[PDB]
Amino acid sequence: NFMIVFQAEHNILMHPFHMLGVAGVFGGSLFSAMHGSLVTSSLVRETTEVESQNYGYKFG
Amino acid sequence: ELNAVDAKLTTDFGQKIDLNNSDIRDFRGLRGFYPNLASEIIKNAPYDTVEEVLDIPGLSETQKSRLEANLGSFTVTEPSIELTSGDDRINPGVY
Amino acid sequence: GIFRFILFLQGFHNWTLNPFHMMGVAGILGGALLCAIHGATVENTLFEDGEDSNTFRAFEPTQAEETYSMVTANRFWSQIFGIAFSNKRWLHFFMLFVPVTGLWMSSVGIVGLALNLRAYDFVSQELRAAEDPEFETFYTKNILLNEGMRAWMAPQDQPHENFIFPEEVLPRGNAL
Amino acid sequence: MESVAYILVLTMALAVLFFAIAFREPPRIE
Amino acid sequence: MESVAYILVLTMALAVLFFAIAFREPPRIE
Amino acid sequence: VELTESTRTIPLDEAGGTTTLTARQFTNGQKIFVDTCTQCHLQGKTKTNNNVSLGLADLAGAEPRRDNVLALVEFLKNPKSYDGEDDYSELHPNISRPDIYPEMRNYTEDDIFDVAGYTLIAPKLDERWGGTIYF
Amino acid sequence: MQVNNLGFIASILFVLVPTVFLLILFIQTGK
Amino acid sequence: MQVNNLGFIASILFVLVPTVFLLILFIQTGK
Amino acid sequence: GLPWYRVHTVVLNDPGRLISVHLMHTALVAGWAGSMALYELAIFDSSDAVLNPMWRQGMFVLPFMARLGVTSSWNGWSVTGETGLDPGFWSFEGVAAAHIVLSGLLFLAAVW
Amino acid sequence: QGMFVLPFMARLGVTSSWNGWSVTGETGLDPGFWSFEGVAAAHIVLSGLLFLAAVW
Amino acid sequence: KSQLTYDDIVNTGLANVCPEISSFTRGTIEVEPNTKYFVSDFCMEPQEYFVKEEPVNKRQKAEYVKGKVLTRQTTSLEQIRGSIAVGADGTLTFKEKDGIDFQPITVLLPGGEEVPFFFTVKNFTGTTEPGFTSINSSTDFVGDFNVPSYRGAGFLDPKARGLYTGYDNAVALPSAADKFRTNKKETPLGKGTLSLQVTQVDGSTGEIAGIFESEQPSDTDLGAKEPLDVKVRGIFYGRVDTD
Amino acid sequence: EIQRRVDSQLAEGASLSEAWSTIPEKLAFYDYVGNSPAKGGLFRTGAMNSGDGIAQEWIGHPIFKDKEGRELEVRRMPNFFETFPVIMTDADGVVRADIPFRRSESKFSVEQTGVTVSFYGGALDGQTFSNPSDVKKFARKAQLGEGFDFDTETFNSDGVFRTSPRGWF
Amino acid sequence: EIQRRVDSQLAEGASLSEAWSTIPEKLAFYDYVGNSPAKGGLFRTGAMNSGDGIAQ
Amino acid sequence: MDRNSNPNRQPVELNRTSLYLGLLLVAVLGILFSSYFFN
Ligand code: CLA
Ligand code: CLA
Ligand code: CLA
Ligand code: CLA
Ligand code: CLA
Ligand code: CLA
Ligand SMILES: CCCCCCCCCCCCCCCC(=O)OC[C@H](COP(=O)(O)OC[C@@H](O)CO)OC(=O)CCCCCCCCCCCCCCC
Ligand SMILES: CC1=C(/C=C/C(C)=C/C=C/C(C)=C/C=C/C=C(C)/C=C/C=C(C)/C=C/C2=C(C)CCCC2(C)C)C(C)(C)CCC1
Ligand SMILES: CC1=C(/C=C/C(C)=C/C=C/C(C)=C/C=C/C=C(C)/C=C/C=C(C)/C=C/C2=C(C)CCCC2(C)C)C(C)(C)CCC1
Ligand SMILES: [Ca+2]
Ligand SMILES: [Ca+2]
Ligand SMILES: [Fe+2]
Repeated sequence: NFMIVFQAEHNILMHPFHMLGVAGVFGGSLFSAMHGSLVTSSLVRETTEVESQNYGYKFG
Repeated sequence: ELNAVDAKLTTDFGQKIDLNNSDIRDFRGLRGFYPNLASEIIKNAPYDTVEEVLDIPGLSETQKSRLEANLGSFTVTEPSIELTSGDDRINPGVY
Repeated sequence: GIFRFILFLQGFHNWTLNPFHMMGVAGILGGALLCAIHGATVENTLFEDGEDSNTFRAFEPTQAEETYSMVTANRFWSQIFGIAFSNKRWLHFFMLFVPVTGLWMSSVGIVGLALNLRAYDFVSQELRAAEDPEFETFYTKNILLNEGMRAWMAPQDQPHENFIFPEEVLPRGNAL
Repeated sequence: MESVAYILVLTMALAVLFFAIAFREPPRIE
Repeated sequence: MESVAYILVLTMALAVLFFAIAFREPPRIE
Repeated sequence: VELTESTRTIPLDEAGGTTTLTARQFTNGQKIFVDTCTQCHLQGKTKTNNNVSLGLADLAGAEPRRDNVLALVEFLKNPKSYDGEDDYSELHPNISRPDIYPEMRNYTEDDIFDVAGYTLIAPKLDERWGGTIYF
Repeated sequence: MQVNNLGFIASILFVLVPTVFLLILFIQTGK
Repeated sequence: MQVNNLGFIASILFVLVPTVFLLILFIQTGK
Repeated sequence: GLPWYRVHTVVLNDPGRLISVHLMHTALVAGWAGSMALYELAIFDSSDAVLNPMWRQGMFVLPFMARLGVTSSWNGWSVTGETGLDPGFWSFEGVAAAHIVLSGLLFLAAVW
Repeated sequence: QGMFVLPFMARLGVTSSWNGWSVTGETGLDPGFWSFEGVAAAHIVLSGLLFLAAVW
Repeated sequence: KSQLTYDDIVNTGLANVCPEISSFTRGTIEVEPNTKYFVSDFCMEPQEYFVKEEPVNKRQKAEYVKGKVLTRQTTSLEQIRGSIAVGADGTLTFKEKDGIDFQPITVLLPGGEEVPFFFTVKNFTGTTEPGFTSINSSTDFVGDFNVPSYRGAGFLDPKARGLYTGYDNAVALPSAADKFRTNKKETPLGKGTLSLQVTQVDGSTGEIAGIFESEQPSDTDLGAKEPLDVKVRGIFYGRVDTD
Repeated sequence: EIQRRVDSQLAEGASLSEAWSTIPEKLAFYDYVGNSPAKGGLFRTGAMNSGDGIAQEWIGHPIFKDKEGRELEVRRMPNFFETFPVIMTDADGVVRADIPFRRSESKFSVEQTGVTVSFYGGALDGQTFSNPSDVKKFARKAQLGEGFDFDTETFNSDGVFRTSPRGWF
Repeated sequence: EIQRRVDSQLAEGASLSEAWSTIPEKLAFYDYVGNSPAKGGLFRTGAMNSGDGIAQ
Repeated sequence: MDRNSNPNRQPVELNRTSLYLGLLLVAVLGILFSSYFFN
């Protein structure tokens, strides 16, 4: 409700700062996916195909 | 089942200016009425008949003549408190 | 045009109420959160590997060792938030999993909307309001907003329809 | 009575939080 | 719709019978 | 189409008179309207009293009719109530009271004629002219 | 038939809760 | 409120079935 | 051990148990078909095919039997609005019972 | 009304609600904190504290 | 009240208090046999609210129950102008003319029921007994007043149903839209009875003060439900223009 | 299709009542928006009978005439709209009547326009309604296409539309 | 007890209607077999109002 | 204070026969009591 009324009264969608916020969150999710996927893709082989590859990393 | 205003729109109130229920905006089409004569008419409501709109105390000759000219656009219906309470004949929330 | 599509989906489909859109929102906001928190955590647990105040030049892509302290990061977040990542691989997989899962769930919701299979209403509240004129929730308020948007926008948004809505049929509140 | 179901699921989530914090797997360096 | 519940419990009992027979722990002499 | 001569042809006086604004007359009238009348008459509405709008029906319903250019200019010199009964020259901007309406003391008669012509031409370009405040 | 409105949920839980108790205990046995 | 008559049982099972799946798997781990 | 999301990979290199799990899946699907038809039959209102046809009654599998020629019940009615027809064994009930028995046999083959 | 624990509060002197009513048929009484609601909330908080002590 | 400024009054609640005359006050206001005297700043301060609860049994005494005000210090009528006409026999007739002569008030009852009501003195005509040649401590103006509907005909319910605006049906349920009794809104004009007992007259300054008790109906929510009976007890003040 | 069948009957010489009584109830039932698969909801579960109810009978075809003899067409609800204003237009696509939201400046209401409805075929065959409440309810019914009586007691039908198996599939 | 109260009223001179109208509804409500605890069933669950209804 | 491993902890067991017996008992109790639960 807050959001709908805010749009009706201020046209937040057509506000560039909200456009930048959208870029922030869309891009943040993009970069999260990209970074996570590149790291996961380049994992060094330390496990077998049975166990989770997560056990290839040892804390510390 | 129509509430009470819709039943009013069934009657003559829905066809012309009711001296006992019409809003002041509804007098705007009568040239020379809005706002002074229209306010005077609403102030001195209710009217049993249309013709007593000419018997408004304190009226003026030009206003008298305007009322006589536009008598044809008027009707008198029973005052419905829905259209009267809160001074809605002056400002019913319509802009 | 995209903004129009967005508002159209709100007004006609009540897309905000859709649980699949809600999971999409969670995924996107969580992805942004993860991006920010991971970047900041790494940048603030860096090892002293150089002498400059500029810490960017104390990394080498061929270096074998971690450039930031996972142990210190884990302790910080365990004491601040209660829990923390202890497995780097799980952390980066999670950073992938969250926004991607969000996109997929919201896509499922959009497939639903393609067939007008909306999460438009809560029937129990609709019935109670239809019988009890004192029952008002934010849900019923949003329903009213949607009604207003549809009536006012349809004639211009759908010009092929030749919608003709006389002024007196438009829903509107008092004085506005 | 649906209120009971909402309260139940909310309580389950909060209880999970408390156990995940208090009774977590310790991170161990080895 | 209570018929569904009755059929469910009856089927559960019969399925338990089938597994207890077919997939029993073998008696072994040792 | 263009902003043609017929489109710029508007009632001059009540006796059937007719005057055509030039493109320059129309442009100056629009400029004046936006600078001094858009604050209270955006899109032909009257923010402070929308019972009396700038629409064609409202303009013609006044006493006397204000749907012609001379009556508009007269109003802008000596504003009156809608039934032409009270004197609004302390309540409506007019060139006759520069002491209280300084935003108007630089306007000529050409400027007032231009803005009146714009007021008459704008309604036929915009079906929203002189409607409800939220419309 | 107009049956008790709690009948299905009571029956389902009456069976399911001990079923899952037994299942858990059986499956973890030997740990 | 007149809610869907399957709401409680659906909610309970929606939570309980995966809960017991996870519980079983966790408890038997290390066997 | 195997993460939860990988458990089924145990039949990846075991053709016999791959056949087994495929048999069990087929048994489950056939049993669903049989039981769904039985449920729809237990609640179908056959009296008024005009203003209360099957698609007004949430009937999901019944139209699929009818599409290919199974349109009558043992109980006398047919979805074409007629009565007193004799479908033989291949009525809605016969088809549903066929799927149930098939489900059982597939289950047994899966076990083997 | 199938009220099972309410009579036990009332037996020992807790007979009014915060919501204005009392089981003696009266209205407008002020029980203070020790109303039905107060007693129930006391038991909830006690349950929590006992839980924490059990964990310790 | 007293003799301070809006700066001293603001945010104190004093603005909701009806002015008071004095303590050493037992005067009387002589009145001509058949002349009418204006009343200038008539104030009514409600203090006690009772709602007649409706038993389900039958035929049994209803027992007005004390409510508590959920709305804040927004419960007082003030700046009311009216008149007092002295009858041929000697009767005194108080007539409310206008002012801030209504306040919506919501009271909470034991049990959680909320009772809005339109507390008002609108068009109140009240009379005393004949044989009054003065206004004194025995002046009791008993009379009637109108109670307009709490919600105006422009009000929209949560599904945008209203009397002269809004839907006439339940649009969220297209196949049952005309099925609901609340699809028809009404704003009946209710009746209340008021009594103004004058207890303290300062005839030099013209001020009269006293106690009041009023009985009226509550909100029906556009006729959705039956009106409760609300009794209001409080105090009143006014100035009587002798000249 | 229905209109063409009616017009062929009329081309024979059949009256309005006879022509419309030739229309099968099943064909009219297809011409009802509550049977469109695009009217449901994701969490509006079950059979369509759980929505509007079990259809019992066609009420017949309404024909709306205003006070002046103009015959009026009620604009049907599109698939998109959860709600839709009631609008009645004449032959050449000009609104002649409506149900106003605001009434103080209403000009085209069923009350002022004197709209009446006469039914042909179906349960209401030969019946004419002039009570504006009746006319308005029937206009709201015509918004959904052909009108039907419903049994809402069997399913405790809630009033909101469901989607069909076509939609769910 | 009810009969004794009625008979005392009658001994005063009260009529049958007056004597019986003196009897409180609560006292008469106790004298109703649906309020005996020995009338229920093991699987007749819930409040007594779920049985005969709410007494009016 | 320190957190010391408790040496009183013991494994719990339910053999397969016990599983079948308990599952049958639960199923037959459900069969018995469902009719009364529905009433
Ligand atoms: C084809 C699909 C598509 C595309 C191309 C866009 C593109 C855009 N959207 Mg949109 N959007 C879409 C679908 C799309 N959207 C859908 C389905 C929704 C929901 C209905 C939205 C809702 C939405 C909202 C509410 C907003 C946007 C906004 C934007 C702008 C900012 C994007 C951003 O930073 O995010 C993250 C992406 C990155 C951080 C990576 C950068 C991506 C850039 C654009 C790639 C371009 C590279 C280069 C220039 C290409 C040239 C080649 C080069 C070699 C020269 C951008 C132009 C914002 C806006 O309007 O800005 C004015 C905004 O407020 N979108
Ligand atoms: C013919 C279809 C098919 C088959 C035979 C498989 C088979 C397999 N998949 Mg796969 N997959 C499929 C479709 C299929 N998938 C689709 C459509 C998706 C997108 C959603 C995926 C995405 C996917 C991922 C990401 C992964 C697999 C993996 C695997 C392997 C292990 C599966 C496992 O143990 O999980 C066991 C599952 C559980 C213990 C619980 C699952 C509970 C689900 C979420 C709900 C169940 C609902 C209901 C019972 C199913 C009805 C749905 C039906 C109508 C389709 C296995 C060989 C895993 C793998 O590659 O291993 C190395 C793996 O990581 N799949
Ligand atoms: C002889 C065995 C048999 C027979 C006669 C039937 C008969 C029937 N079944 Mg059934 N079923 C069976 C076995 C059988 N079933 C088994 C073993 C299973 C478990 C998998 C099922 C599961 C099942 C379900 C879930 C359903 C049925 C249903 C039905 C009814 C409608 C079927 C339908 O629409 O077909 C549809 C079939 C297709 C459209 C075939 C799609 C195959 C694609 C198009 C080809 C794949 C590509 C190809 C291989 C590659 C190219 C080759 C090409 C060049 C030649 C019908 C009475 C329906 C019913 O009415 O329920 C009561 C229903 O919903 N059955
Ligand atoms: C200071 C703490 C405190 C207080 C003031 C209360 C107060 C109350 N509790 Mg409560 N409760 C508490 C702690 C407390 N509780 C704790 C710690 C628990 C968890 C065990 C509970 C669990 C509980 C339940 C389950 C219930 C209450 C209930 C109540 C209400 C009625 C109590 C009643 O009937 O007593 C009855 C107590 C007895 C009859 C005591 C029996 C003890 C026997 C007779 C003595 C045993 C033999 C003796 C030791 C040996 C001989 C010694 C002798 C020679 C001296 C009352 C408001 C009732 C209620 O109204 O619910 C909202 C209710 O049903 N409580
Ligand atoms: C695609 C297969 C399919 C289709 C098209 C249908 C269609 C239909 N069925 Mg159904 N049915 C099916 C499979 C199917 N069924 C199966 C497998 C079963 C066995 C359980 C049933 C048993 C069944 C019964 C008992 C009934 C029906 C009924 C119906 C009708 C009502 C539909 C309805 O309201 O559903 C509602 C749909 C929803 C509420 C959507 C639920 C979406 C879930 C919540 C999403 C899950 C989110 C997920 C967890 C997200 C993951 C998170 C992420 C991180 C991964 C309809 C025609 C009814 C009927 O009218 O019969 C005459 C009825 O009584 N069916
Ligand atoms: C002794 C304690 C006790 C007592 C006397 C009551 C009494 C009451 N409760 Mg209850 N209640 C209790 C504990 C108790 N409660 C507990 C612990 C809870 C938490 C679950 C509840 C939650 C609760 C709710 C939600 C409600 C009540 C309600 C009520 C009233 C209705 C009673 C009823 O129908 O039950 C029915 C009793 C039965 C159907 C008997 C069941 C017998 C089982 C099936 C036997 C089990 C067999 C066993 C498996 C055999 C083993 C096999 C062998 C091999 C070992 C009543 C005054 C109702 C009320 O009216 O509230 C205002 C109501 O709504 N209570
Ligand atoms: C101020 C301190 C008090 C904290 C109170 C706030 C609670 C926050 C505690 C986190 C909860 C644990 C959840 C993950 C359970 C858990 O213990 O995870 C522990 C996990 C540790 O991961 P590791 O790297 O050790 O795991 C690697 C391998 O074990 C892979 O399994 O942390 C994460 O996975 C982070 C990603 C999830 C982050 C979840 C945050 C969710 C926020 C709360 C949402 C619910 C709110 C609902 C309200 C009704
Ligand atoms: C939840 C859900 C879902 C899912 C579902 C599912 C997946 C399910 C299911 C289901 C199923 C899957 C069912 C089934 C079944 C079955 C049956 C019912 C069977 C049977 C059988 C039998 C009975 C057999 C028997 C036998 C044997 C055993 C052997 C010998 C022979 C005989 C025959 C005897 C979805 C996603 C859709 C969505 C919504 C929700
Ligand atoms: C089934 C049955 C039975 C049984 C029952 C039972 C046994 C049950 C139960 C029950 C129970 C036993 C319940 C309970 C509960 C609870 C609750 C509800 C709680 C709570 C809480 C809280 C909320 C807390 C919180 C906290 C914490 C945690 C800490 C801090 C503080 C605080 C407060 C925050 C019988 C035999 C009778 C018979 C019939 C059937
Ligand atoms: Ca300016
Ligand atoms: Ca008007
Ligand atoms: Fe990283």
